[PDB]
Amino acid sequence: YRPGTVALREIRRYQKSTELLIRKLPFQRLVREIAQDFKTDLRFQSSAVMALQEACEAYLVGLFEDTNLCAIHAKRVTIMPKDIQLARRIRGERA
Amino acid sequence: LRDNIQGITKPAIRRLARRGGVKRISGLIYEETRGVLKVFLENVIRDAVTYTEHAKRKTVTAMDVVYALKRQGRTLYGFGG
Amino acid sequence: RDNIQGITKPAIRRLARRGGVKRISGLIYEETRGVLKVFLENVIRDAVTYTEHAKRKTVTAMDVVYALKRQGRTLYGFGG
Amino acid sequence: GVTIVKPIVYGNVARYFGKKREEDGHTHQWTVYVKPYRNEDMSAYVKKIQFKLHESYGNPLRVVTKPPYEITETGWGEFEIIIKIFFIDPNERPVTLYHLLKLFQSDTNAMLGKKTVVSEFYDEMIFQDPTAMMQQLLTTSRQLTLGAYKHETEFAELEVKTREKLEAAKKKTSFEIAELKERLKAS
Amino acid sequence: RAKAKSRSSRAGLQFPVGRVHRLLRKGNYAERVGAGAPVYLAAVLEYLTAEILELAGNAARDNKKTRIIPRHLQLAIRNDEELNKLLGRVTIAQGGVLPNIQAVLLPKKTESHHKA
Amino acid sequence: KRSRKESYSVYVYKVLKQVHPDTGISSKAMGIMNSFVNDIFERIAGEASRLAHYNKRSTITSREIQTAVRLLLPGELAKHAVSEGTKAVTKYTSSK
DNA sequence: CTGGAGAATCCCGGTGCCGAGGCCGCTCAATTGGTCGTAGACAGCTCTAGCACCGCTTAAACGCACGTACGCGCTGTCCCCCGCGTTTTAACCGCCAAGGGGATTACTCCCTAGTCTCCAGGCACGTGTCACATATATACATCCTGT
Repeated sequence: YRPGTVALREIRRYQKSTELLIRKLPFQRLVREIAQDFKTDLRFQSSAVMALQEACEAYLVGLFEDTNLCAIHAKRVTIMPKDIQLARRIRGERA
Repeated sequence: LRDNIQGITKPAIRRLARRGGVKRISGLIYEETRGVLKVFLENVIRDAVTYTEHAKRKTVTAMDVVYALKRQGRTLYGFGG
Repeated sequence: RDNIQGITKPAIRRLARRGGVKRISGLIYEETRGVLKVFLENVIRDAVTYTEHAKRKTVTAMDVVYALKRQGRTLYGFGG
Repeated sequence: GVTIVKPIVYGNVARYFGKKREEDGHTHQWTVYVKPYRNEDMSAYVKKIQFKLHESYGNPLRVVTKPPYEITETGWGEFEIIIKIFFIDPNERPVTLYHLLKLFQSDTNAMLGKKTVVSEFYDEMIFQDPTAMMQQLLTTSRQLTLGAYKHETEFAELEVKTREKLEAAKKKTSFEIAELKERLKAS
Repeated sequence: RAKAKSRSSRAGLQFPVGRVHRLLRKGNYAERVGAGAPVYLAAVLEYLTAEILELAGNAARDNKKTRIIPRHLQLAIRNDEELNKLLGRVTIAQGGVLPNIQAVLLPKKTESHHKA
Repeated sequence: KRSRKESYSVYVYKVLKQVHPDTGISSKAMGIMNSFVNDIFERIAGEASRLAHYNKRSTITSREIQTAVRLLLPGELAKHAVSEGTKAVTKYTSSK
């Protein structure tokens, strides 16, 4: 097929399921690298990393929803960078 | 470190967009997503390490992350104990 | 009563001009009126609650300041 | 009368796909890089390192910011990569390096069946009469990693050097196990 | 002494009025907490918990499950008009957003007979 | 040498069973419910404290909590909580 | 692409109106001086996670190839907001009764609430099982082979 099929089925599936979409191991290294800049030799509880991942995934899902809305605003189906930029600006994160 | 922000590959961002109702994704969306997730994690982890250092602790507890998210208005349930 | 029309077309036009807008659609005024009515209703409900709690008959300006503070619209210049 | 020498090593590693790209035209995945010889963070005094690739690519002028300084890219032929190192101090003249992207092996190395090509050269950045700020930045450089730092210039010889120990120990352990435990079971 | 009666039983609440008043008196929220404040707080907490639990159980029965999970809590919170308004800022672990139906794919495009 | 930590799992499972006899709840769902309980607790307590402070009052009373519930809970949700609290206070002072 | 008008600004100097600043005089609230239980800090001790690996498995990320579908630009033309002048109107007055509506202050007083006991029962913790998931005998059950 083309731009019109499997994306919708993937939407349906990944919205029905609630598993973590981001891999645990690669995200843990990212979190530790971000923490490095604040305190050397820092430890993280597993539950803390899981909470960080959950918060990040929820924030990204909300951002993509607001970005899908921005894309639909311009008669467009594809989300472009300016969509996320507008979503963040109206959010007040990068005004 | 070895550029761990690239540990968020295109399939992961694509799944996240799928869950967010996105129908089609552009090519440059992935860089913007990795930069926004990075900025968010920066603030969250800064708040967590600020709560930790003040406690003279060497481990970032889950309660620290919960309080950090609560400061940002991102209150998270599931780790309150 | 129905005096919501007190916020007339030129008032909304000036409010938009102050916001950078240079061209407004025709259907913008009836939407701005409803948005402002909801915002008011909310702030005034909060202020009236604060006033009733204090057993006072007059809605003081500080009550409005607190009502706005609840909605995140912290207004400086009236006491806090 | 102040002279500070910062040894560096620049080059590239390349891996052959085993077959030419279906329709693209690439055959080797290569990564040009610039890294220090001593275990120290170069970003303490380096602001950015620009890698000007061949014009055939969409963006020939690549940029990196932090201690690594490597860009991973695929290609099909060898060309000269112009590397320009910019320092934090704008008053210090940037350093320009010329590296020939090497992707193919020599007949001798090809016969050995080694898959990874390596070509990096030893170099030293000489800072003669640097500014006070630049001097402080160069002298205050911290360590980069807790582990060791190594280079595989040629690799043809480093692979043999590593194997002479790795395979030796592996075979010794395998023998000590198989020759002894079977007889122990026999008893 | 006389058989001691708890404050949760007197009012008729399940949540702990005692522990509520305890957290309040040494929580620095005030200088001298009133005797009725904790009762009212516990009653409101109990009512909200009962409502959300009713909605979660309804969602679970609709999903043909017996044990309530973050899925059901998220569904219940985002379906109700007022609970979502109350918990808009909140995020739940192992939760998910409301999904879309894939039946739309069938009467638009499917695999053809070509080399089927 | 025990390090015991408290929770509302005891009053929430009871409430669940009294409202849903046949439906249970998982451990993580219980933790989420406890987090919600604590969050609403904090919100109501802070609102009542601030309301009392506005009137130059050093004591949080049932009236302050009632107005805080009126303020926090939206639309047709506050009324029910206020009614439940009032009926519990009236039944509490009646010595039943 | 200038002219050629033509409004719009906008310097720039002028001048009273009235808020901003200052000064005075008390009131009250921060300082002083001193006593008195905690707070928490710090010195151990324990043992729970946290980290760090390592191996096997394989999902998954990924690059490529390959259309189709969606994005962008272009175009046409045709509605609906802009600019601006006229009639309308509401928003300011001013009027003319005669007094209260309600925040604000204050003083008793007195119920309510802190404080501070002693207890004992009800809720964190340890342990007993039971619902669902897992891995394995098994009685046939379908090709293969003498025959």
